[PDB]
Amino acid sequence: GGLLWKIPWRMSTHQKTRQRERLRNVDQVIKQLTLGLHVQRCQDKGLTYQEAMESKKKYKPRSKSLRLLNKPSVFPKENQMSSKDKYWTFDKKAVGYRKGIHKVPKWTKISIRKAPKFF
Amino acid sequence: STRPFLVAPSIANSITTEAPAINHSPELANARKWLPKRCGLITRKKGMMPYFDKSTGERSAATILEVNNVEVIMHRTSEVNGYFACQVGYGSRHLSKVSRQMLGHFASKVVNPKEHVAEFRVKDEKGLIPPGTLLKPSFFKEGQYVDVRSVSKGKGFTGVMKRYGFKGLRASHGTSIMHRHGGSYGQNQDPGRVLPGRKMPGHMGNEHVTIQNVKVLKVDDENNVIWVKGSVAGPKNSFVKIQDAIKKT
Amino acid sequence: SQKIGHSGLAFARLWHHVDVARDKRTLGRLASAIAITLIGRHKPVYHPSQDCGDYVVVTNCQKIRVTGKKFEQKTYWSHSGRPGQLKLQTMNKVVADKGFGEILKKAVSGMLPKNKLRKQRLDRLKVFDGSENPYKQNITAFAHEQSSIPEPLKESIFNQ
Amino acid sequence: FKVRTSVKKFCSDCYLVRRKGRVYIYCKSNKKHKQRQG
Amino acid sequence: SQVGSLPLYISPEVQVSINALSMPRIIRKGRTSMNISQNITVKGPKGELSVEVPDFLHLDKDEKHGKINVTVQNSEDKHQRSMWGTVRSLINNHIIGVTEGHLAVLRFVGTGYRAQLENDGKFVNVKVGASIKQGLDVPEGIVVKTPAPTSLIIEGCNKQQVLLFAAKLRKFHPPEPYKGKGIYVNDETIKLKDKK
RNA sequence: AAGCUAAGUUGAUAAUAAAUAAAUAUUGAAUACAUAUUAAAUAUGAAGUUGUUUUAAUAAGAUAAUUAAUCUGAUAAUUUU
RNA sequence: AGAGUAGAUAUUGUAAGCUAUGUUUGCCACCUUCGACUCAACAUUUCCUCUUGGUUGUAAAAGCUAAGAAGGGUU
RNA sequence: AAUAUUUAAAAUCAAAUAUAUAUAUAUUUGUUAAUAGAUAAUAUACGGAUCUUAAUAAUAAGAAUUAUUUA
RNA sequence: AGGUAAAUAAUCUAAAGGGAAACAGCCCAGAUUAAGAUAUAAAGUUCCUAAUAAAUAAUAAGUGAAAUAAAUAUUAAAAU
Ligand SMILES: [Mg+2]
Ligand SMILES: [Mg+2]
Ligand SMILES: [Mg+2]
Ligand SMILES: [Mg+2]
Ligand SMILES: [Mg+2]
Ligand SMILES: [Mg+2]
Ligand SMILES: [Mg+2]
Ligand SMILES: [Mg+2]
Ligand SMILES: [Mg+2]
Ligand SMILES: [Mg+2]
Ligand SMILES: [Mg+2]
Ligand SMILES: [Mg+2]
Ligand SMILES: [Mg+2]
Ligand SMILES: [Mg+2]
Ligand SMILES: [Mg+2]
Ligand SMILES: [Mg+2]
Ligand SMILES: [Mg+2]
Ligand SMILES: [Mg+2]
Ligand SMILES: [Mg+2]
Ligand SMILES: [Mg+2]
Ligand SMILES: [Mg+2]
Ligand SMILES: [Zn+2]
Repeated sequence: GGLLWKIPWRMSTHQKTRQRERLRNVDQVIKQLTLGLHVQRCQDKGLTYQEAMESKKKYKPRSKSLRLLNKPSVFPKENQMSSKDKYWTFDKKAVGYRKGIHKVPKWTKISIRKAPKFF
Repeated sequence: STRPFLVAPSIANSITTEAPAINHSPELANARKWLPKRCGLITRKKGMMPYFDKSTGERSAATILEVNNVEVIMHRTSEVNGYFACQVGYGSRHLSKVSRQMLGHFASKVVNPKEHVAEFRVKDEKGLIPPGTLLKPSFFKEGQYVDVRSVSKGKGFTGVMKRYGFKGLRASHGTSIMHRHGGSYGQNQDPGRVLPGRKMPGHMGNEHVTIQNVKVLKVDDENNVIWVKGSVAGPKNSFVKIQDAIKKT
Repeated sequence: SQKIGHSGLAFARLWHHVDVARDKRTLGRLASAIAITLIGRHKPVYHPSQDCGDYVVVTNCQKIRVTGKKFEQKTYWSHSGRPGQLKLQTMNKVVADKGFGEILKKAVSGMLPKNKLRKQRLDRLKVFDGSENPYKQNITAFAHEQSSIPEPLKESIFNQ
Repeated sequence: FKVRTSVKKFCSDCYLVRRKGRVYIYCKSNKKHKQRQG
Repeated sequence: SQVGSLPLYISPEVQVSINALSMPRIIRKGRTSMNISQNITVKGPKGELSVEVPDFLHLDKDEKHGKINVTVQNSEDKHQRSMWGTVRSLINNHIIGVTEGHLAVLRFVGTGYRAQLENDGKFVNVKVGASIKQGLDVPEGIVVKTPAPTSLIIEGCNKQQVLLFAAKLRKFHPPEPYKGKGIYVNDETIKLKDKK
């Protein structure tokens, strides 16, 4: 290994904060998507925008992917997530079966919340 | 009446504390030093001749160091100069030769215009000789040991064989054009440079040389010479310092 | 418009005292603080192209704070160029040789920007192991501060 | 002294000491049980 | 803790005082610190001697029954608790020394193994199998005396100093195992090996 | 013969001192014992370290003289230490 | 494990286990001269010299083994 | 206090979210540290300086390391 | 193996700019020409060097501080 890819094995505090913020943003996006759908469905039934926003009973999304994203068991929120799953991917060939998320290529775009139950 | 001045509280209200003594101070260095308890005298190496011991019969080569107008010009002290030393002056010189400033200095110290001046550093204030006095060969005792400083014979631009005792290359068996050369002068690229102090041809001799623990064979105030056992660095008429041996008593 | 006027006072080299006995900062933090002053970053008239930093007189430098076991561990290096001449001195040894002021100076040097003005900036730092120093008389002072100081002390300082 | 990475006390008369940033095991009875952790 | 809690008995002739130092010094550890302020003294018949001690520690002198106690400001602080047991023990040792005096018998074992007072008590010459002469000067406070040539006695008010001196004396020739042979401080023993 | 030379001659292998390494101790808790302390105190300890000694460089400081009928240098000549 | 008159750990240490080194023989293919003489510089994983621990297997003397140690020396 | 394991949130408990709802069900989160082991050849090599705080005493410093976070 | 052989994606190839000390291929981001007020990305905010203040724990080993070295040993700490 003569070429030096000087990437540290762990993240800095600032990196971790940025990661957390990014995670929070994707959750927010999902929430917005569900909310807009609900609003649209209220409008279709025949309420005003404000009335729809007020509504006690929020409509859950019917499409599959959205419904999965909504579930925390499948796609957890940043507040829900463990410290470890925010900053460590599962890597079967690593010692500890764990690897920094920053070592994943395009980790800033690519999402990866859920690790295996005991790894 | 008083002049205008302002003073900072930070510098006024600063609690007074003396600085700790440092190794690279003069006074610490002086304390460390291995120095003789007595002054010395400047001499000239007049030549060299045999000394026969009349009891045993043993012959010893002795250098004849002449002592002429040797005089304590002034001396230095720890409080002013940082060390204790006696500025000795040897011989007599013309007006013509000596600088106006030097002549004035000699007049102030009340000595004749001098042929060679040199310091002789000592341990204590007790070792200092009163200034103006004349130092004669009887200063030293016969059989005592002395250190001897002088500038060696100049050998000119010398080779590595004469300088450093390099073996050189062979005389025969193919040897071409490099019989007295130093051979290799380094290493292929790790250093990529001839490293400092690589023994190379250069000027040799004409440097100072202390010779320690030389025995004072004979002292006589009549002929104005100190006999000293063995060799002394430099040519004839070269100036030679003489002080008690620090190593030998 | 803002720049136009008499600028002589802005570019004036002031003299800044720091009684190390009073100051509670550790060595490195103190050195870092000094470095800024030496550069002239504290003053708004500053420009990178112009050296416009103040003098810093450090005093009672024997009472400088050093954390951990750095006083007996921390090694200062040196090398001429000739191999086998790496000179490694521990902090305490360096102090014994020169002083705590030398140590501070080294820190300050390392803090400073590496260019032709660095040496000048380093020179402006004036460090002293104990209290007494020649620059006592030239530290910045004000008339409003004079009531705090007792009467004869000022006279003694002036005499000194 | 047996200078080694592993430093266990052998007999009851052995006693462990922590000096100079090194675990020593001295012993009052058997002098062979003297060990040092690196 | 268990040591420091034990109260010290005093006889009327001896006085255990305490007072602040002229210039208190601070011991600085990595994280923790320890400021030596107070200075305990144990004055008595044979002599007087002192212990420089931290600020957190302080005595509790009772008039009744001649007892005095020692306590720290925080026993749950580990360093303080460790100091407490030490200091109490030290002042007990001092008390013992000033009232009775500490003793250290050295018995020399070997053919021509013996001690001698050379400089009128001020230098214990020790001859223990060496061409060169061996020995060392007695410190201040220590008084040495030789009932026999082969049985020296060191005596002093400080338990620390006397026993250090004894150890130094021994260090010229500690007991060999093959022949019980050397310098034995107090009740010192050695398991003799089989000759073979 | 001088000179130059080693086959020759003379001298040196630079102390005392200081702090240390492994190692050896003192008193002594934390931890009723024990423990040289990876606690506070107190000691020993190396052809090593710091130094010391020697050489070269540098020039803080010091003595003196200060527009010169002979101030200080250089150019020039006769030279070799 | 096992040798070591007895006792695995004075000294020895099967086969299997965990590392370091880049001093050997390889593998890869980014990259197209052995020895002698002369002068050596550096490292320490120390052969000698200095200090020291262990050695029913240190009585002594020779050793054996281990810790510190690169100042000087090493046909 | 002593002996012997484990270093764990699966179970268990605690806390939080979502469905009927002062409760139940389902989901999510929370379970050690230091040192030694440690190691070669131009030169210390976190990029370098340097970073572990301290009452008296500051209009004032007190990780610039690791872990979980906030603005 | 900086090895070799192919599979998928990206970049380099042919991509300048910021970060990763320096850096073809990593992390951001695609230079039409300027301007430099506002949002920023990755990465940072004691000084060198543009920018910082806090909270709660732990470390005392300069451990570590942008390239994590193993079995094992010792000393603690929790829970049973
Ligand atoms: Mg020849
Ligand atoms: Mg020819
Ligand atoms: Mg000879
Ligand atoms: Mg006890
Ligand atoms: Mg004991
Ligand atoms: Mg020595
Ligand atoms: Mg067997
Ligand atoms: Mg095997
Ligand atoms: Mg023997
Ligand atoms: Mg070694
Ligand atoms: Mg030396
Ligand atoms: Mg659970
Ligand atoms: Mg290195
Ligand atoms: Mg960095
Ligand atoms: Mg390839
Ligand atoms: Mg091409
Ligand atoms: Mg690019
Ligand atoms: Mg492209
Ligand atoms: Mg474009
Ligand atoms: Mg480090
Ligand atoms: Mg690193
Ligand atoms: Zn034992």
